[PDB]
Amino acid sequence: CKPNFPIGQISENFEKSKMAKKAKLEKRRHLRELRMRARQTAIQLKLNPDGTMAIDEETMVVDRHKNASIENEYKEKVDENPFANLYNYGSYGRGSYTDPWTVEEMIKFYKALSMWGTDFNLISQLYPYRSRKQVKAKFVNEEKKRPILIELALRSKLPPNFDEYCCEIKKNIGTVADFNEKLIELQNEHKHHMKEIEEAKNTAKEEDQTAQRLNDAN
Amino acid sequence: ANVTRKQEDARRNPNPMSVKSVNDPSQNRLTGSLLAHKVADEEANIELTWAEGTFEQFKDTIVKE
Repeated sequence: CKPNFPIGQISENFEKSKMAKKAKLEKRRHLRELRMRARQTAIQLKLNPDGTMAIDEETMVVDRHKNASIENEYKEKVDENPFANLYNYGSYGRGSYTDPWTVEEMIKFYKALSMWGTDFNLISQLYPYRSRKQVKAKFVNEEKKRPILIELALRSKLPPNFDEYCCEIKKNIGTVADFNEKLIELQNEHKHHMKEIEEAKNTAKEEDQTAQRLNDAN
Repeated sequence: ANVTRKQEDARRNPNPMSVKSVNDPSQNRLTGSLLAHKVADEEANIELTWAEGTFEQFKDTIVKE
């Protein structure tokens, strides 16, 4: 009769303890559903025969709750069992579980670590929905387990096997534009629009000076 | 007779902007008795063609059991 799970007597009111444990199986499971698919009201009026072109009393003001009411109505209605909202030390905290890395992504990583020295800025976009923090945690990870390939990444300071020319442009095909000076020309447009604004502002400053002098003499 | 008298008040004494607001759940609006007087002064007039017939109303009732 081990200390792990003997069924041994009356055990009253465990049907909600059982099913909420069974219901947590799917709450963790549909997190795995979403990860794999991630990879891939003016004023109104009226025509009254008595009073033509009359304004109505009710639409003068807005309720601000009826548009919130319909938003609430197509929401899920759940009956709370006190065992669902269980909290532990791992609650209301940072972080998540990173997807364990693949051999497909290794050849996208070590070649990026062979060409560049260690440049986490552009690796972060290469892995489209991965973040800056855990690729740095992978960098410290691969020192400990494979201590010899980070040496080979350091030692190779030359053009590698020249297959990366597509991988040069595989990064450069997303939104093809000369960013070295296309960033300049719309920034020039940004200050051009501002150069309108002071002209629209300072001519509005001088119209104040002519009117406030006119009623002084009046 | 006091409508023209009220009209002539501000003509001898002439001495002198409709933007939305929000219904607040700590404020109330007029309803019930006084709201029914606001709706009973402005509605359609009907000038009735007053007649005195009623034998059409009589025999239509007689022929029905």
